[PDB]
Amino acid sequence: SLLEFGMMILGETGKNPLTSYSFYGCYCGVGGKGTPKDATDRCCFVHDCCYGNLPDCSPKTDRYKYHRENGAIVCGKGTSCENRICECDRAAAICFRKNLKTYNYIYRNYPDILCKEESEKC
Amino acid sequence: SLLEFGMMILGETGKNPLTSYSFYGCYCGVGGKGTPKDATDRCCFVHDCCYGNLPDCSPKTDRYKYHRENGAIVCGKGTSCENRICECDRAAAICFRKNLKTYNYIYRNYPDILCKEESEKC
Repeated sequence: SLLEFGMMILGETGKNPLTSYSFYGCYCGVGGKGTPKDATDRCCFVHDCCYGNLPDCSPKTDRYKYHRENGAIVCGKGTSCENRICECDRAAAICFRKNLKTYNYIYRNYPDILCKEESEKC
Repeated sequence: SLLEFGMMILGETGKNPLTSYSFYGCYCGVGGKGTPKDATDRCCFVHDCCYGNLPDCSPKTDRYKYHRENGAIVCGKGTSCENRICECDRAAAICFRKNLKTYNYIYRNYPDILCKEESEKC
């Protein structure tokens, strides 16, 4: 669920997701459209796609367990939905971490009106 | 949404909600029933009630903003749903903080089969 996702982002990036990953670019936040602005933004696009591919599940609300093994996120053994939701979240948290090096504060609060390109298909 | 709720619990208690508040007692976790075991557990019962009183809203998934003023949680100015959802979450995070003094690890992983009393009404 989004509870686990927030904690995973914090744990993997060191950043509060509410201040770094909730109103960023065209995709990191509510209502994604247009072309992702950069690699971080593309992480959000891909995560949206990953959730959209699970119409048989409830990715935002289905709780799951995870832990770490040798510093890395390992999803718990849950239902098939929990497993797939957890892997979406894990991939995104890792993506954010790998792309910290090009994170740009200038894309915070980027207005959706300028996300004006034909929205990328998953 | 649950993303903000997790961050609020962490910020107010200092504890990871996934390890302290996700499988505790009869109510802190999935599927609440029976009598709350203690004050912390009752926080979870009350939060469940608070969400249940918002059938016109989507408390687990509707994102909202909050910040702090003089160290205390202040909900952002959002829709009426966002405002009410945020206040449910704020009350619960504060409740957990106020009741840290009686938190008991013995109630972690408490089995739902023993939450066997007629479930308390909101």
